[PDB]
Order: sequence, then C-alpha cells, then structure tokens
Amino acid sequence: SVYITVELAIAVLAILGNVLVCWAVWLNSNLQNVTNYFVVSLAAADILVGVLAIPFAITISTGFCAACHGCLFIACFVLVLAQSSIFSLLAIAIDRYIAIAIPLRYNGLVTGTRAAGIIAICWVLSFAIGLTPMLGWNNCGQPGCGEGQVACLFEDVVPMNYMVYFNFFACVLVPLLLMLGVYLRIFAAARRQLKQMESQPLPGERARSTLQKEVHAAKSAAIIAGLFALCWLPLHIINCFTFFCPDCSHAPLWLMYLAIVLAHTNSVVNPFIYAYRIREFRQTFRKIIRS
Ligand SMILES: Cn1c(=O)c2c(ncn2C)n(C)c1=O
Repeated sequence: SVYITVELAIAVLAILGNVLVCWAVWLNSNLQNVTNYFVVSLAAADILVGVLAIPFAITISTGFCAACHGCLFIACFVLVLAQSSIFSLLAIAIDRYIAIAIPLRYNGLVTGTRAAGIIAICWVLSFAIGLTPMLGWNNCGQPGCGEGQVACLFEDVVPMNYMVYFNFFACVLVPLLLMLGVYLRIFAAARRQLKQMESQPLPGERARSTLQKEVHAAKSAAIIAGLFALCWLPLHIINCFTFFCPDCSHAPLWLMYLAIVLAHTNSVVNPFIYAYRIREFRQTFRKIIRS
C-alpha cells in the first residue's frame, strides 16, 4: 500500500496547488492577462489529474471488470489531460514569442477572446485524440469477468501502435519539437533586441526592463515545458523499447509505476514553479494563505 499512499499524496498536492493558482488569478487582477488564460487551462487539466486521473490510475493498476466504453474511458482519460497540457504549453510558447517578436501586434492578435476560443478548441481536440482508442482503435477481447465485461488492463485494452505512432510521435514528440523550435527563435531574437538596444543613442531603460521581463516570462514558460518532457519522455521511452523491440526485456512493474508516478508528478511542479519564478505569484499566494 506504498504506491497507493504516494499516489494519494500527489493527488492532494496536485489539487491544492493548481486550485491555489486558479484562486490567485481570480483574486488578483494583475494576473488576469491573456497569457494566464492558458495557465488556467493547465491548472484545470492538472487538477483533474489528482481528481480523476490518479484515482483511475490506481484502479486500473490492479485491473477490474467493465464494458469496453467504460474501461477505455478510465484508461484513456489520462491521455486527454496529457494532450490538453500539450496545447496549453504550445500556446504559451507561441504567446511568449508573439510578445517579443511583434510587441505591437501582440495586443492586436493575442486577445482575451481568442484565448478562450483556442482553449476550447484545444480541449475538443484533446478529447478527439485522447479518446481515439474509443473510436474503434482498441484491443477489447483480443486473443474471468464474464460476457459483456472485459478485463480492464491498460496494456491489454489499449493498442501499442496507437500510443507509439499516433500518440507519442505525432501528438507528443512533434509538438515538443515545435515548442523547442519556438523557444529557439524566442531567445535568439530576444538577444538581438538587446544588441540593437546596445547600439542606441539613448538609455531607454523602459524598453530594456520590459524586454528583460518578457524574457523572464518566456524563460519561466520554457522551464514549465521542459519539466513536461522530462516527466513524460521516460514513460514513453519505456513503451518505445517494448514496442519497437519485442526482444528487449519488457519493462518490470516496479519500474513501470515509477514512470507513471513521474508523469502524475508533473501536475504538481507548476504551482511551485510560479511561486518561485514569478515574484507576483508568490506574493499572491502568501496573502491568500495568511487570510
Ligand atoms: C501512460 N501510461 C502507461 O503507459 C501505462 C500505465 N499503466 C501501464 N502502462 C504501460 N499508465 C497508468 C499510464 O498512464
């Protein structure tokens, strides 16, 4: 009951943390910028983790008996939260790029309305993708619980060709490669901005301070994304060995859970990364707790 204990420990933090973030934003209007609209999507997504995803993960670990629709939803619900985080992290990257790249058109393009729109779309696409195995791409009953109910086991009910080709490479590796490519242009151009301002006949510390603060935000965003890939790659890398290399000793269970726990931990690092990186956030939380 140790794995269970740790999974519950995370669920608590994942909730308290991200919920604290959403509350801090709804309280302090200085954090209600268009940018943080996506951060809210990240929070809500990472909240349902300690709310449903973890509970489901703890249940499916031992396996149970249920229909295909019910057994798939429970097993593929984590793919939805993990996929939504992809769109949110990708949007934030693009956003932090638009600001530094074209500061003027930033307010003209990056609107509070389009934000809510994109988010909605992202979630829809998250359910479409995350629950693709429920569209027919599954191994329900492929060569106990009785007729009608199927032994709900993640590896047995969920195809490997999906989580590898479709899910991992396309819906994870590609995005992360796009995001990484974005931050490449972000910091590459950001340092050029400082070089042009390094050869200016005027102080203009307003533009420098602002530029440095926009870079501080883009950097903080880069750290949030990095921890995502750092906490999900291991779990996918394991599935790459199992699939592509049937000979390669199938990953043990003790190692399997560690990769799974590492993914559920990702939802917790965010609340703490804001309180540290952003001096505006930490002062917001500090107040809520006291009062
Ligand atoms: C992504 N993933 C897995 O790849 C997995 C798993 N249990 C077993 N495997 C293989 N769980 C709960 C999971 O979330």
